[PDB]
Amino acid sequence: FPRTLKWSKMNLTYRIVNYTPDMTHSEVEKAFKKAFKVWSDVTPLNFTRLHDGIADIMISFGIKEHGDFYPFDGPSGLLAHAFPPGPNYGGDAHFDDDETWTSSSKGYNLFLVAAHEFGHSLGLDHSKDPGALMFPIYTYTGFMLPDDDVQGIQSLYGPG
Ligand SMILES: CC(C)[C@H](NS(=O)(=O)c1ccc(-c2ccc(CSc3nc4c(c(=O)[nH]3)CCC4)cc2)cc1)C(=O)O
Ligand SMILES: [Ca+2]
Ligand SMILES: [Ca+2]
Ligand SMILES: [Ca+2]
Ligand SMILES: [Zn+2]
Ligand SMILES: [Zn+2]
Repeated sequence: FPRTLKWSKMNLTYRIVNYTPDMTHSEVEKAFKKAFKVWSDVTPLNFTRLHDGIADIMISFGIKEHGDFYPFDGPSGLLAHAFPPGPNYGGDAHFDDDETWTSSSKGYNLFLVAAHEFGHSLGLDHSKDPGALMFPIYTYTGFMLPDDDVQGIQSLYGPG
C-alpha cells in the first residue's frame, strides 16, 4: 500500500505546457504522442491533446523548485516524476530540464522516459523485470511494450 490505482474514466486529455531547449517542438510532440500510444494500443484508454486550459495529464519541463513539494536537483540524480491518478496534480508529469533530453541514445531518450512516467500517471508502480518499461533503472537498448507492462496496465484497465 499504496502501489497502484486507476482513473475512473478512460477518455483522458493531456497538455504540453512548455518545451525543453534540448529538442525541437516536433521531436517533443512526437515523443509524447508515441509514449501515450504505447498504453492506448493495449487498453481502452484514449488520449487527446489540448493546446490550452486544464487537461487531466499536464506535462511540463522545469528545474529545482517548480511548484510542487518535489523539487528537482540539478544535473544528474532525479530526471522526472509523475503523480498517480487523481485531481489537480494527479496524473501530471514533470521533467528536469537540468538533464539532457534527446530523440537518440545520448542523454535521456524522451520517448522512453515519458512512456515510463505515463505508466505512473496511469497508476502503475515499478516492475522487478529488468526488461520491463516500468523497471526502476533507465537503459537505452536501441518499440514493443514488454508483456510485463501489458499485463500490468491491462489488470487496471482491461485489454484493447
Ligand atoms: C519514483 C521517482 C522518484 C523516479 N524518478 S527518477 O528521476 O529517479 C526516474 C528514474 C528512472 C526512470 C526510468 C525511465 C525509463 C525507464 C525505461 S528505459 C527502457 N525501457 C525499455 C526498453 C529500453 O530500451 N529502455 C525496451 C523495452 C522497455 C526506466 C526508468 C524515470 C525516472 C521514477 O519516476 O521512477
Ligand atoms: Ca536532476
Ligand atoms: Ca492532473
Ligand atoms: Ca535540458
Ligand atoms: Zn514536479
Ligand atoms: Zn518510475
